[PDB]
Amino acid sequence: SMDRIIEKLDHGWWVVSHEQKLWLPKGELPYGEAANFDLVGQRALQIGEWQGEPVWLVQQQRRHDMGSVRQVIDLDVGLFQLAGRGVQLAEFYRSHKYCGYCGHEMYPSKTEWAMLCSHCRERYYPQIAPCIIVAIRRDDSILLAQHTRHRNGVHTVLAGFVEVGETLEQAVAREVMEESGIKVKNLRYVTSQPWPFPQSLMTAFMAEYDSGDIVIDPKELLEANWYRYDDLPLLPPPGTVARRLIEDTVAMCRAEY
Amino acid sequence: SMDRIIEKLDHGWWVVSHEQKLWLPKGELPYGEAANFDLVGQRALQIGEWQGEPVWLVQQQRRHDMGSVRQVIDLDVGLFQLAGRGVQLAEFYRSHKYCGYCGHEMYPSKTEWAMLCSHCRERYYPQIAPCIIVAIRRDDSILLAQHTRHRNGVHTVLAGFVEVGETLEQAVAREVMEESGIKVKNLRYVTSQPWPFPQSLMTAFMAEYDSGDIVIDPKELLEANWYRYDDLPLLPPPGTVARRLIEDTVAMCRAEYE
Ligand SMILES: NC(=O)c1ccc[n+]([C@@H]2O[C@H](COP(=O)([O-])OP(=O)(O)OC[C@H]3O[C@@H](n4cnc5c(N)ncnc54)[C@H](O)[C@@H]3O)[C@@H](O)[C@H]2O)c1
Ligand SMILES: NC(=O)c1ccc[n+]([C@@H]2O[C@H](COP(=O)([O-])OP(=O)(O)OC[C@H]3O[C@@H](n4cnc5c(N)ncnc54)[C@H](O)[C@@H]3O)[C@@H](O)[C@H]2O)c1
Ligand SMILES: [Zn+2]
Ligand SMILES: [Zn+2]
Repeated sequence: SMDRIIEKLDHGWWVVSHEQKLWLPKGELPYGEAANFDLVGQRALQIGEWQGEPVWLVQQQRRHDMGSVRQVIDLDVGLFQLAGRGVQLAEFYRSHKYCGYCGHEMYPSKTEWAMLCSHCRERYYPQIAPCIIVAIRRDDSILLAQHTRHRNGVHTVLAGFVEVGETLEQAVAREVMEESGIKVKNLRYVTSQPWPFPQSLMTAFMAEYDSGDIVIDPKELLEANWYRYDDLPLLPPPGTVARRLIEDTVAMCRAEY
Repeated sequence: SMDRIIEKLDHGWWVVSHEQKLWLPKGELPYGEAANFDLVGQRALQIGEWQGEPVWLVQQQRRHDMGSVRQVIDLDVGLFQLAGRGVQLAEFYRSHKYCGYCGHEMYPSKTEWAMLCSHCRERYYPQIAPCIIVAIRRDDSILLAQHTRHRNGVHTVLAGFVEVGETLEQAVAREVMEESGIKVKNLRYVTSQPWPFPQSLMTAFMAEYDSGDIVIDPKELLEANWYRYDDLPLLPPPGTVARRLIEDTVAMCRAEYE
């Protein structure tokens, strides 16, 4: 945990963020010495380190080239995760200018990433929202769906935020039943992924069909169907955990059929 | 979401919460009819259903018997999870009376559990803190530690909050490395469990010893060692994630060594 003024001798990867945006001059995550980005004398937070290079967060906005961290998703996974960290932390501090409990103004910790209240005894820590995402397998088929919320002509797997007081398993069961009306069996954890859009922690699952006919919630899904492994529609981009689930499923179907 | 004024014959379980506590008359969860608990004409929120009977949340404090939700942990998993949800929800609403962005007074969503601002478009959802917990295996042995944080003579597994921007995997490797100074491999997710103290979600993991020696920070642990599976010390009570992890680990050892 390092929170200080930037000197000429400071260098590395610079996450310059404001309101869920980051500064991408030339579509690049800023790299190099501080003076080369006019950051000398600017307050900054070291949010990590990638291959010897410190990753910094600067809470300011520029005039041009502000955009989504999704633009730099083709970088090393660890570096992308660190940039996402920058964006999330800036949005956290911005989200806690005032105390939710008593309405007084808050101030940063110096121990950790946290916002402490001057008046009352309350704290906040950056919010990570756990999410489930599951690829459901049926024999030689996988269930894929088009999403109502944002339309893209891409078919993908099922996802949803975990609720308070429920386990990941219950969250998969609940989300799947709510969206498609079917029941699954043989839940299988695969991996997890930080998804700063805005603040989700993905937990990825494989599952098999159990029973029920596909009955969709139109507020969430435009349509959903069983697609055989060999003849697939349009998939989410590689680099996302969704495509990865889809393709573990597919590779498995091929290998087994 | 459902949110109503309580009438004479409303019935079921009553999570009466305020400040990380719930009303536990004579040390049990209030069950029965509204009139029996003076809850008539009060705003309640249906937070779930258990065996047909609704589980309600009332945001008030009684003068006596306000305790920890862990006092009902040994009632079943579902009911305890719902009490946890009630307490956590109460804390959430209390934590978002004012908006952290602008400072104005927020309003509750009618469709979901959320706090909304009419001044700026921002909003908040209940905060769940992802937390890894890991049973580290080394052949027939499993790593057990004693915490300084609470000193009761119970040897349990390692755990730690997941950081912003890190995977569960990275979190396990990290916490293990900081607390014990050993490296792990072959992580296997076991299960998850909500843990309302105040508001975390445990992800239980098993790991195999890769390399390193036990070097601890005393700020976290009083001691830490390798215990063979059939010769265990005192463990956490049955009903916690920790004991499940340890028992499953021992079962695994049982499966590979006898
Ligand atoms: N491959 C991937 O990494 C991948 C794939 C798919 C979805 N995601 C992410 O998983 C999340 C889930 O997406 P979605 O399908 O539900 O659509 P979504 O992003 O629109 O969110 C769904 C709804 O749930 C609610 N919600 C938001 N935050 C919440 C919270 N913290 N707790 C409870 N409810 C909340 C909101 O009403 C939101 O409308 C999104 O961030 C999406 O960005 C990642
Ligand atoms: N059997 C079980 O289920 C079991 C077992 C062991 C520990 N736990 C729980 O796991 C949780 C965390 O593990 P712990 O023992 O290290 O907790 P801890 O509170 O003892 O230590 C974590 C530290 O990080 C801080 N912190 C609090 N919330 C945070 C957040 N959302 N993000 C980042 N930092 C935060 C805390 O102030 C604390 O100082 C605890 O709630 C604990 O009760 C459960
Ligand atoms: Zn306050
Ligand atoms: Zn506001």
